[PDB]
Amino acid sequence: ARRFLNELADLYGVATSYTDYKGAHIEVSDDTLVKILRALGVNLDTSNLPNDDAIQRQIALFHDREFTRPLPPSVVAVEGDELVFPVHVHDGSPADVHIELEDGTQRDVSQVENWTAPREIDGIRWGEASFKIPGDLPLGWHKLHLKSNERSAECGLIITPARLSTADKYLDSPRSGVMAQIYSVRSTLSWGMGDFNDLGNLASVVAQDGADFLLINPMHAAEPLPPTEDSPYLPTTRRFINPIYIRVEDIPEFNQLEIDLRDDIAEMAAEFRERNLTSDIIERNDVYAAKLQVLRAIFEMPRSSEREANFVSFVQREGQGLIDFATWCADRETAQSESVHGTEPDRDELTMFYMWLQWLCDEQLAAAQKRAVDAGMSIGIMADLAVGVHPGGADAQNLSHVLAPDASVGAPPDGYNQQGQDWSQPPWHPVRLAEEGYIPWRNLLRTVLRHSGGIRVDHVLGLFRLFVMPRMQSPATGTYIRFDHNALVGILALEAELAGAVVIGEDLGTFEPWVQDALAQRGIMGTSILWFEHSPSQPGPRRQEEYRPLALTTVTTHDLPPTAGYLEGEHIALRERLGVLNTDPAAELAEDLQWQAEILDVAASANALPAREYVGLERDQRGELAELLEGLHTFVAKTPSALTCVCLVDMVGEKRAQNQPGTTRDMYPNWCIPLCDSEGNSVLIESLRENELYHRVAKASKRD
Repeated sequence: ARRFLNELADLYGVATSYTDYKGAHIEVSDDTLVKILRALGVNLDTSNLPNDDAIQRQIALFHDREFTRPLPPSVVAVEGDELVFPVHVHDGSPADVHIELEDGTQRDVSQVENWTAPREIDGIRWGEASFKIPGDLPLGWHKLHLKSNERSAECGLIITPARLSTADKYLDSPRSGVMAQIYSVRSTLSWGMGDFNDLGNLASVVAQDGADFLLINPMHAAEPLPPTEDSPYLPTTRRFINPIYIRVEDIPEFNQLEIDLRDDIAEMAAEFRERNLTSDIIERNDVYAAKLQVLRAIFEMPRSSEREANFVSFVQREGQGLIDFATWCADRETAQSESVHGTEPDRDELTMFYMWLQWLCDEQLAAAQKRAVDAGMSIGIMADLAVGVHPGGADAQNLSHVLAPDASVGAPPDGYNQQGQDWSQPPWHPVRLAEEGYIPWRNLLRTVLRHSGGIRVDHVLGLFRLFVMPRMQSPATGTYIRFDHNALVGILALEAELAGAVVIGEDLGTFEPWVQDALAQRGIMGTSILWFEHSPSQPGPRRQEEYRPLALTTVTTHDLPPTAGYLEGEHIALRERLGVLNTDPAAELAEDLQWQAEILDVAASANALPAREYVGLERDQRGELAELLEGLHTFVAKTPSALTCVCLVDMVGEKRAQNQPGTTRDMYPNWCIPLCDSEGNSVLIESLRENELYHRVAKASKRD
């Protein structure tokens, strides 16, 4: 009887039907419901066919277990709300409740009316009471405490801001920034790929021409030794940072190594440095192995006592999660290596090494943000938060108690993707995460924001719900699981508000009004991408004045070809030569030209380009590359968007896509395309401001 399945699905927030991303109505199969419920910990028959009795028994156990929760898993409230919560105690025993604030201060709650009858459950009579929190608690991470004779309980009480302060700031004073894929941008001294030094250096360069932020790719740690993941969107953790970005020569203890070792290191550096001058695809693995070898040597060097106390202070701040990550790295290194007979690696010393790499990443990122802000950026580095983690990695082990690893995150079928998508990530368990007081979400966010002025949240709908499939199944067999958006969104806002940060939520698909509003009311910005935007009012491209104010607006993204390529049809040419367009190349080119023509006509109505009447012009008759770039940038600049973003790729005439979505690494070198100009020549950070194209695009993007 599906009625009982539906009832059980409802209690666990598992959707029993949905509309797919091509507008079809799907009723989720029984099989999918049972597998997703099991992935959430529900004990249903192993044959994946369960009795109506077994389902009815799990309904009753849910209600019973809810009735015996002494405190809620946790309690999350917006500042000012006198929120009412239930407490359950053995009937006739005390319900002594108080609050302990994050800073150690105690506060009181007040009892309010509760009409629920007591119930007898496993031989004990339980009652319910309601209490109300005060309406004037400060923002932060507090606790509720319950004492009932010798029984006690606690839960998180998390108070979240009504609205991000940066939202009104930028609405009133709109700014521009630059986006760069930092691994692909080299200086003369990079080891073949961009590093934290380059990060700070690049920020200081683009700040001189008016940029107020530098938006970058996710920097989350991947494998602790090569081989390593090219994609920044499948990291091993979303909290810790990838050591591959360390510039070894910037570590103060580097200079304590002996000169002969320094020369050997210089010999390694000089070889990677020649790669900086070529347009050859980026190779992380040998660069990483080489950096790790040198980091092993620097790790032997003794620290001055000020430096030692800094390191100790970092270790103290990061707590157990840092030790768990580092120990997982020590274990993975040990298992991959093949050590000598009679010799063991020292697990604790290895653990310490992986802790110390995180300290380095912290300090090099702090130095980069300090550089950005000292160069005049209002925001600075804007970090990007991937949606999730590799299913076999550090977080998947260390955070297993708050994940549902038998499910896999994805997307339902598309016109574009008829199989849907499987991203492979394990989802948060919606209840267990709340039982842990959302502390894993807090901790990843706080690290991501620590040396940033802003965060871009990939797949922001995931704060509300995720599309999941039983692991290893097709995405057609998936469904939605719902999360407590007040908790996930509220805590994103809280951590961002504490960090003085901007929040941008990638919101490309079109969801329910309530979801949009939940984000907008908190001051979370949307994302508008010129090539995808349609007028709400007219058929055709979005008009200048129709661009949303509470948004980040760009011309392009790291998932499209850069604008020099896109103008020439490279989105269609690249998809065709990879055999990932199955439609007629010529009919698509023609659709592309028509849509570009329409956009250039809207830009001309806004005076951003001359009104040449673009529909009907041949592709090569529309103006020079530089003029089209200037036009599209000016058009975006004079939208009412709080924030606009110039892609670094567009400043130098890059024609190569960084990533072709829906291709794999054997098809194209996704995430490995170094920054080159229109002639296929490498552009170093040192050269950026020598090129006329850079200055034209910068000027065209200026907002005051």
